[PDB]
Amino acid sequence: MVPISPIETVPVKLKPGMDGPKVKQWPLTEEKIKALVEICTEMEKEGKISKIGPENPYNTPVFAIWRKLVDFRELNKRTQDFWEVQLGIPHPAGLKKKKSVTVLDVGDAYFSVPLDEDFRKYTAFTIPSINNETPGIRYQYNVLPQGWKGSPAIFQSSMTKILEPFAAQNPDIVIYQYMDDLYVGSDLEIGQHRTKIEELRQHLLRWGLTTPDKKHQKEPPFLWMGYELHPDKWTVQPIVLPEKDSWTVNDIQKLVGKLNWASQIYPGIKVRQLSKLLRGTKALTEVIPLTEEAELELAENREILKEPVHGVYYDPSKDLIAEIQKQGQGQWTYQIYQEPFKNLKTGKYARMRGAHTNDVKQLTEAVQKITTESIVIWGKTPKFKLPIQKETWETWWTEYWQATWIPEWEFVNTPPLVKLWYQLEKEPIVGAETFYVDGAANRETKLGKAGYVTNKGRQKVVPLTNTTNQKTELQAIYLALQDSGLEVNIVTDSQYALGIIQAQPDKSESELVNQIIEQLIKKEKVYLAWVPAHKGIGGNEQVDKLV
Amino acid sequence: IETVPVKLKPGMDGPKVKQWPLTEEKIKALVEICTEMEKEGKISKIGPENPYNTPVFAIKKKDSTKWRKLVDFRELNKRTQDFWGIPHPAGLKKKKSVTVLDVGDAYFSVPLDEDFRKYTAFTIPSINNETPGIRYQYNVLPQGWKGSPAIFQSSMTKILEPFKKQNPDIVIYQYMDDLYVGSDLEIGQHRTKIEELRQHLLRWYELHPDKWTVQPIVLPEKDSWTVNDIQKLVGKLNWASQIYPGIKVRQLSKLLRGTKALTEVIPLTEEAELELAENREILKEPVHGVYYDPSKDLIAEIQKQGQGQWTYQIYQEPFKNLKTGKYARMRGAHTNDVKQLTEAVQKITTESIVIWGKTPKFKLPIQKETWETWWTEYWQATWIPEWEFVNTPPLVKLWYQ
Ligand SMILES: Cc1c(Oc2ccccc2OCCn2ccc(=O)[nH]c2=O)cc(CC2CC2)c2ccc(C#N)cc12
Repeated sequence: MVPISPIETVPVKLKPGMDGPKVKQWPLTEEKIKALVEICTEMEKEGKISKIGPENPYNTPVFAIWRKLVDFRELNKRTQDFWEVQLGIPHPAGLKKKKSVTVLDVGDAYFSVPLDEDFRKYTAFTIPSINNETPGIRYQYNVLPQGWKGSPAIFQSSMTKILEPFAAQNPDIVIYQYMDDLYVGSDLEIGQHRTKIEELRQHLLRWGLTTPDKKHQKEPPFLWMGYELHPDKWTVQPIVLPEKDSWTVNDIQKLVGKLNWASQIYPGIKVRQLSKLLRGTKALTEVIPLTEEAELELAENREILKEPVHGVYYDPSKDLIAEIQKQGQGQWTYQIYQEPFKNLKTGKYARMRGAHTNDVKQLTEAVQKITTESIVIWGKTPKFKLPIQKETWETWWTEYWQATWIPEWEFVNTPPLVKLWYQLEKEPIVGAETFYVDGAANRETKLGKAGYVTNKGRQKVVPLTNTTNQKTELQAIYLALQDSGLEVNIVTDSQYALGIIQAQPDKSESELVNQIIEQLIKKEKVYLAWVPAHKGIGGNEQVDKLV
Repeated sequence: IETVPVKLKPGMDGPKVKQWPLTEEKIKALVEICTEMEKEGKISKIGPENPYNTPVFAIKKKDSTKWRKLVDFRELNKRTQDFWGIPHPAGLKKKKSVTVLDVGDAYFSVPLDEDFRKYTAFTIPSINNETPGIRYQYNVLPQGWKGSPAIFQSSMTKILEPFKKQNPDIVIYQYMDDLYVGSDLEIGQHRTKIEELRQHLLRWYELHPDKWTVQPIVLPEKDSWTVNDIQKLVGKLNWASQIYPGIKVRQLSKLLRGTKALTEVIPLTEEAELELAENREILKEPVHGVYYDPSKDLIAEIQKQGQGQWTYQIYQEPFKNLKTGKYARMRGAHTNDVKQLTEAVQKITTESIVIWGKTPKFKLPIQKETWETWWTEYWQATWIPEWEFVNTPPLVKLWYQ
């Protein structure tokens, strides 16, 4: 007998202050009992489990569905925390084409790695006897039990330690571990590749690990995690979008998840009108109708999902390019590629929840997102193609009160172009009229007044119902913008209005702010000045609006 | 050569902080560095029974192309028990010059308490989550940990004892992996003395605090004022009245009586000139009742002034500034605001280390996503301060300009 190499165990402990599980065994039918006796008999023959005496006080329930199933939920509650390196799956767009590719599953994954002997006594379970006239048969696990908290991490670390020397002495191949499968690829000739696969399964056999002996049961195309991997390209598995005249919240969540899934290769997917209906969630049963924007949106989603689109694999010798387009209503779409009309992948970005916003900020956020995704998938930042002129970005970042930055990028002239819609002056304007604005509201009656007095004697006070102080200050500024020429100086005391305008929005949720923006767009020059309130500053008339 | 037992604060488990993605060159650099350290016993590989993790990344310090390994021990530092204290040298900030030295390598000779090693675990990530990350834990005192200087204090004192007995006029302070050396010599004699100290540390950043002080509030001096000039002046004086008790603006607001054009020249009355003069005399004095409290946090606020100019204020109580300043240094960051902000954060943090011996909490004028995306690309210090993000444009911008 060729001596097998030992696999060193991983020391496992329970959570601090906790003890092993003590759960009562369930009553089973005589058929189920006989089945579990046969299964556990063959398992003990194979060495996976061992009979234990009555000294062990821990017990874990067992069921038969014949297949044996042990419910380790309590032991999982009582087992320590492990380090799982499976936090995010690899994206196919990050893979590099290989001439030959092979999938080797490891049969009896968790049942080939030994368990820490000091911990085995916590995995004890009992088989009930016929009519419960004899003591049930007691067993404990000698290997990693499937369903136990620590089996994936320990199995993965053991497999890594086994695979390290073979990968070291084979730099010309690539090996990936995932769950109960290994994926090996190489650009060698098919004969040499198959040879090195034989060497690999031999090296795994030296430790007592088995691979598919026949022709490897999985050949291209490979279906994996909603993906289709092909020899030359990749895509997503075909979509399944249900159609029903009565939609629920859970169905909206599944549809949103599926459309977001399809958006990673199909360019132009939009999910805003369907995601707006998820306001007031946690009630999975409901009937939510759809608007014309949502119906046309889903129809366009079926239109894009009509014909299949594929993505290519990554080539490190070529540059990495990401191009962004504005879609409207805070929606942005991007493509990552290396050669024209051959996308590595695609995606979308939706603006955050905010009261005010502009296109330049949203484009910046989309750039940051794409940068992080690119560093994840390819380990580098791509070069960007952005629909914004170099001068526009220059003016923006040079005048922005916050610090901002975009990595290396170039301008692509694909409308609609992101642009600055207005720019306030830095100094007062000579020859322009000076509008001193003010507004105020009564907290109880919600009655207010908004208006202005100017240096030319122009005046206005307008009374308002169902308003607030902030609303009357914005309204005052808006009145000055409506009744002034193409150049105007405006004096206010509203720290609120100045806070809104100094953030430079081009779109808002407040109709008053949007009307102010529309007025600013039509102006040649606007100088907005601020003064303290109630300081006896002549011109600024708090008493004119407090009547 | 003898390990000192180290524990955690009661009721606190080890750190479990996610490792953020790294570029391929940073991953390769960390692979090489960590391999070399493993061959030297400073770190050892760990198994899946260690659930703890601390972020790691790679930088390049000044005047060096060699990649350096930086561990974000912030969570572990605040989860590590308080080690006790040496009073901060109040004369280090008063000295003419201070040089900062990187004494981090000296930590790697002292072994780390075994039972604590599982808390310093870190992960070298992989691109695209292809292979599992390379997990390590420290065997010796790690750089960036707060217990490393606390444990090495006795050894460090024994090393510098001859030098301290030689030059009593040289102040020596220690913070994390850095040694601050203050003196009053000449730049040449300073550099030669620094070489003497570094070879003294071998066989076992010019910074002049005198050229930085505190900055007063100044008002314009004009022969003719416009309505806009007086409006801005009244705004600034009203703001400064939150800091100084006796500021009054009624005689200057009296000039604005009426709805005049903003560019119209207004002559100052005698009462207005008197009020402005009294406000000047008030502003020339220091602030009333401003004290430092070692039990409170230090807050730093940074305003972007444009054209590579930046203002900052370190305080504890609002309007009770302990330090103010204006970083306007230009060093290859002309086209990058984030690089400028990051260098400014580093300089302000260094000043804060010199004055009070601890770092302030920053309020950064930047969106969280931009900063979190780019700040490690320009970081060169071994420590890391705490920061938050101001999203509303403050009005007191030009009032600090
Ligand atoms: C064979 C295989 C994977 O194969 C590879 C293994 C090693 C290196 C590159 C590989 O693929 C590069 C891209 N590619 C992909 C498929 C193909 O035919 N040809 C090709 O050049 C890589 C992953 C990526 C993930 C593991 C990291 C897989 C995932 C799932 C399945 C299945 N079933 C098989 C996988």
